[PDB]
Amino acid sequence: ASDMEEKFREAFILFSSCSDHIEMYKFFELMNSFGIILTNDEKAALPNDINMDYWLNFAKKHYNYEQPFKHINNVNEQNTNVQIKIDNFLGIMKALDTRLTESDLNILLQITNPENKTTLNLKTVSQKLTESI
Amino acid sequence: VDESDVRIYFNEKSSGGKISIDNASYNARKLGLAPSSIDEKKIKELYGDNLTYEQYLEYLSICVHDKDNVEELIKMFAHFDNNCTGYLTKSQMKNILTTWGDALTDQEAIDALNAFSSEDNIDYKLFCEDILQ
Amino acid sequence: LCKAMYEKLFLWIIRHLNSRIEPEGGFKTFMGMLDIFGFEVFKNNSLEQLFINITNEMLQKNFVDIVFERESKLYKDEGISTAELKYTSNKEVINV
Amino acid sequence: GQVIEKGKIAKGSLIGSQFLNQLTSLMNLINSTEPHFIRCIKPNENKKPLEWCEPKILIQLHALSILEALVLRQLGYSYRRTFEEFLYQYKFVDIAAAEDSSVENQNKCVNILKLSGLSESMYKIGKSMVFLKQEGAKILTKIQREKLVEWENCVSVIEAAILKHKYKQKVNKNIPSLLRVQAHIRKKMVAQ
Amino acid sequence: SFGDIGLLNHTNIPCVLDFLKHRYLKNQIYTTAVPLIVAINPYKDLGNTTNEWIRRYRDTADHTKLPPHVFTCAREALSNLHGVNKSQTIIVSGESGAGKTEATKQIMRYFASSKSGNMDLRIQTAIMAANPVLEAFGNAKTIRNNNSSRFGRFMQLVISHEGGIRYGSVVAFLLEKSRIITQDDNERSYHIFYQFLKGANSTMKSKFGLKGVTEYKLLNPNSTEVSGVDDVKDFEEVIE
Ligand SMILES: Nc1ncnc2c1ncn2[C@@H]1O[C@H](COP(=O)(O)OP(=O)(O)O)[C@@H](O)[C@H]1O
Ligand code: VO4
Ligand SMILES: [Mg+2]
Repeated sequence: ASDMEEKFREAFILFSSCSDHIEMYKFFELMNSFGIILTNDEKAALPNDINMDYWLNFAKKHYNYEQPFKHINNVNEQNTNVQIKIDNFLGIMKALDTRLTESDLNILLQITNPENKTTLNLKTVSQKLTESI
Repeated sequence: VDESDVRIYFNEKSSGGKISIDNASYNARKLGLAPSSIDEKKIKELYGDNLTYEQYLEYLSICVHDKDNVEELIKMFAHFDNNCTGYLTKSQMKNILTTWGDALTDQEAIDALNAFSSEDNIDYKLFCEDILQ
Repeated sequence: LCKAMYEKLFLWIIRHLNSRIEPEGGFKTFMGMLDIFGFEVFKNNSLEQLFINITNEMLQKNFVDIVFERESKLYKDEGISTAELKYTSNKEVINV
Repeated sequence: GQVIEKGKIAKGSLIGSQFLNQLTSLMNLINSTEPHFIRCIKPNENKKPLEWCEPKILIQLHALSILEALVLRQLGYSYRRTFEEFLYQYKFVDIAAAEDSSVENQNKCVNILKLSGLSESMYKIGKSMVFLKQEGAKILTKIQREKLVEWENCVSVIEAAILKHKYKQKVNKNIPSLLRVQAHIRKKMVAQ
Repeated sequence: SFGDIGLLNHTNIPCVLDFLKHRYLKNQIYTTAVPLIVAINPYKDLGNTTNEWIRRYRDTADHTKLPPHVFTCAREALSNLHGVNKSQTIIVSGESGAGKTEATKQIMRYFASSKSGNMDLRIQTAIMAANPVLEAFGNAKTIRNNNSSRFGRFMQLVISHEGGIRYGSVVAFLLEKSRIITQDDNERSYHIFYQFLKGANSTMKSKFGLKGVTEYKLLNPNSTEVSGVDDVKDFEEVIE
């Protein structure tokens, strides 16, 4: 799995279920899975049929190698600095219309805060997730 | 198991009496045994890189894998058969075998796929059945 | 018999629709929409026309209440504006 | 589930009585929500485009209380809601002072409003509610709509980084079963 | 130059009539008077209702730059439904033929449009296909309006924060029972009766033994035709 090239591959296979062509919405899942974000202007600026080849080029063309999960840290220098209580933080999650179920969010908690602390901050979620890849 | 073949296959690829794990796999695959990286890493922690005939026999016993069958080996292929036909394309099958574990190379996988059947659409069950013989 | 067969059939299609489109465990935060029959005056008006014009007057009574009567009391109770809202209500015609 | 009734018609079976009670129930259902009004005007009876008939329109200007809705300018405040409904809508502006244990809800509002640059003129914090001027509410929703976007992608990034881990963990279980396919293929390559 | 009626210096009866006169005739029917919104019936499609406009109000950031419309309201209603998590209600008010039923459809079409294409539109399919059936079965031609609603329609809809209807509940009340049996002159019965006795296939014309639109006692034989209405083409759309 060495560098990113072989790690982007493993991902495409999964999100398409080893399909030559991936689903449009599943490609949006796939880009999110590497800390890549787009505007409606760039979102419309995407092909009809999406293959593996394009994805690899796209990943190189996008994915910030310095900070992969910058969009987690982008929530200014007060919210990222302050700790959010486990339950109150999940309130924000469910409110922002999350797709993750009870188990999925528990899985996430088991990855983010594995010491089972009374509270959790954002700069920590990103740091764990960069070591997750 | 053939006692005559074991002694013959050892002497054929031995160096200064001892044998390298790499030769011991080739010799196991000559008998009809399938040693994997898990079988290799177990024998390596014990007697280093080079092993004598006695240490070599205890290696061939791990290569046996009696619990092996079609239903046991298809588990990864079945995880990717969402259409529920019992069939995967040669393209689909090749990527599975290249990405994870004892990562076979593209042409190692491609040739092994054609050696089974000329057809693109391959039944993973009949395939395991064939390669296990 | 013809009246009841048509009305129950029209409402059976509504039930068949609601059987497939309704959420299990009801609604939590839903979006209401109200399309009624608007004020209609002909040369000859009957009970049909009476029930329609009643609906319109009802929708108005609740409009005037929410938009004016309630807002006037809200601003006053919060301690913002003691000022009165001047408006015409159907209070009398709705009661008759 | 229709009541098979025989003899004299009951008060609950009478069309008008059955109509008013259905209407009555519907109105309360609407009173419990936050209504929005669309006031449609029919300009002429001839059913013709670009044809203005001042009488017919004027009656409708009264009957929909369009001219009467003008006195609502006197109020001067566009946004008006309790501390709770406000603080849930505008928590993203600064979750920090938003979920403060020491600071009270009346004062949390003040902080997040002043955080968004607003001055004591654009708002007037009432008895149980927070009021904002049309000018004031524009500022707050502009800042909130930049921050909603910040967390909208922030969540969607976490969403998939776990959805990825889902497919990953469900694949790791099949991996030893696959290693055996890969060891039996090498075995077959030795024979040929 | 401006959308809100309350921005005039003199807000007297004629001054408001003229402000609305010049807006309607220059084909700008929607005029605010916050919280109220005035929609004058243009009687011709201005194209301001099409998908292009839906997408505008949907994906446009500043609400200030956008002109008054049924979609301005549809977005601000959905902005509170998810913003504060409070149930909201839309109310189309006006006389017979003011544009209530049509405006409902436009605001329904707005909620039908989703930003991200990853939704189960199977539920949203039946929801939208119900309306041309509800107008065939519940709406009839009158002297006031040719698509006059003889029934009261009420909906409850769970809409996504990006768009698209997840679930719904169409609750119809008070159907004009008399319209089925007797109809006045130049006034027509429920559209579906005329639609079925014009657009039915040769198989249903023999199995049910269907006769001409004039041959029925429950149907006004002289009012049978409606201007600009093809009950055959409407029936095709009704069946699907
Ligand atoms: N925005 C509009 N553009 C064009 N015609 C319209 C518009 N709104 C309404 N109409 C016309 O008015 C007629 C009646 O509208 P409708 O919504 O059914 O009113 P109501 O609920 O009062 O019966 C429609 O059939 C249509 O021809
Ligand atoms: O307003 V209506 O014409 O639907 O009665
Ligand atoms: Mg109508």
